[PDB]
Amino acid sequence: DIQFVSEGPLRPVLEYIDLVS
Amino acid sequence: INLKVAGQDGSVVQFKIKRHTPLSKLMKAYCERQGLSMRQIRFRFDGQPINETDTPAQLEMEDEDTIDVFQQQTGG
Amino acid sequence: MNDHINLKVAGQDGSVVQFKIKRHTPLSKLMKAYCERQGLSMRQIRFRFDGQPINETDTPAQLEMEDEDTIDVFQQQTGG
Amino acid sequence: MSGIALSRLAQERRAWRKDHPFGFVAVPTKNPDGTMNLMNWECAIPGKKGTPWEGGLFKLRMLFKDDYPSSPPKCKFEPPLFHPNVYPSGTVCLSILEEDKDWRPAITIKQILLGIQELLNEPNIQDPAQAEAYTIYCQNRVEYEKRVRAQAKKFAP
Amino acid sequence: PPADVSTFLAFPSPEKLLRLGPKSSVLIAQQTDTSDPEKVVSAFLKVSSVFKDEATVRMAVQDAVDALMQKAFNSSSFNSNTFLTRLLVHMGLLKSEDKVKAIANLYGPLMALNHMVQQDYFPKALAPLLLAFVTKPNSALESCSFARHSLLQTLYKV
Repeated sequence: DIQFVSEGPLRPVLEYIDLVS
Repeated sequence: INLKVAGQDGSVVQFKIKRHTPLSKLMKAYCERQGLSMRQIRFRFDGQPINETDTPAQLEMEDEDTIDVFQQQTGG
Repeated sequence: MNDHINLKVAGQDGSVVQFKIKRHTPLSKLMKAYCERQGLSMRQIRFRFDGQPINETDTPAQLEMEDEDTIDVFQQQTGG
Repeated sequence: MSGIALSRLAQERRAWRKDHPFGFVAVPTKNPDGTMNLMNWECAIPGKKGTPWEGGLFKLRMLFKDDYPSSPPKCKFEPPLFHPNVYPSGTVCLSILEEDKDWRPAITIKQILLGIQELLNEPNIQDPAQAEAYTIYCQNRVEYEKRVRAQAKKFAP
Repeated sequence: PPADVSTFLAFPSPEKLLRLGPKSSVLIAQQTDTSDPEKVVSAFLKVSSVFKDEATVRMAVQDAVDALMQKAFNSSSFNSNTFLTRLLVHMGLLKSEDKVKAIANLYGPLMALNHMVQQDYFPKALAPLLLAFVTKPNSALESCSFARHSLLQTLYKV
């Protein structure tokens, strides 16, 4: 039996950094 | 166990499957989802071509390992 | 339009870090910020966009970068 | 009506900039008047880690026809690569790059470059495209190893 | 450009080759452009196509081959690798980007090759390539057993 779990990015954005300042 | 299917479109599909159920089922499932066929695509684990009759057991697969998808080809 | 855009840095290990930056800010700011994040030093790595090295004074505008462009970062060390 | 080809190529380019395989390069060229020429891409393929090609970055040109994506592009290494399945002209001979074989409109530029990368260390010796690489491969693997390693070193970034 | 020569190259036969006279070697060589390997190959296959074991025809074909090839190899610009590559293409032993139709009868070209590689003017660097593709499995070659194995024996000599 098969069951779907999840589908996401292979290389997700790990962190966001703001250089606008 | 859980097994990840790394595609060539930047996405990964994760499936849960028994330790002794052939990956033939996982294959036609992934294809069924991305609207792909199996003649056009091939699968590999840690670099080795996967046979449809293999289960996670004999290939010593563990929880959250990755299957890699590739477009069938040959030079000439 | 926006003063700023989003740029991503991808490493060999698949890691991705995303930066919000002004179109005319020298990219040295982004590279230093990435180094701080990963705890590395500037001389340890190189940044490339469209296969070309990024200089510290290069701005996103000068390199004609666009929103969501990805920069590839490479470590320079080698074993012997 | 070839504007179908240009619409798809701009779409390929768009996706490539946001998400492309690490170490790879694929940049449209520019006409004399500074505008983009989506019909001629300058590309580079990194050798796969764990192979004699490792560390090399191999320049390749991707030429598209007006009937693209019905037809595949022509892929030529510049300079021509020492490799069994690369014609003396530099043209890569791969099934996915042949309209009558394994090519199909859905194949992305990313897949093309990934395919050629796969070919590098997995040549088809039974159907060679050049004589030099075939001969050395079959008569002297030591020499073949040397040539590949040397070639990769010559084309390191 | 003598007509009897052009007539021979258009429709080769051992008879026409002989009837050209004792200058057939020099004549054929001059009528062919020895700067374009594609044409040197075509000339080589045309000449070698009328090969026969019989001594008179044999010498006429070998003398022509020698004349044709010495004029070509002595040209410092002539690319010997393009010649050999394209020769293998026309002989159907190697794929071609432009999809060339392979000749049918390889006995003559093989016997001619056998003679050529024994000559000093032949670039020794090409021999390993000939050996590889003459050795490589091919149905047309399997039908030319005696000629094939003879060429191979010659390529292994010393």
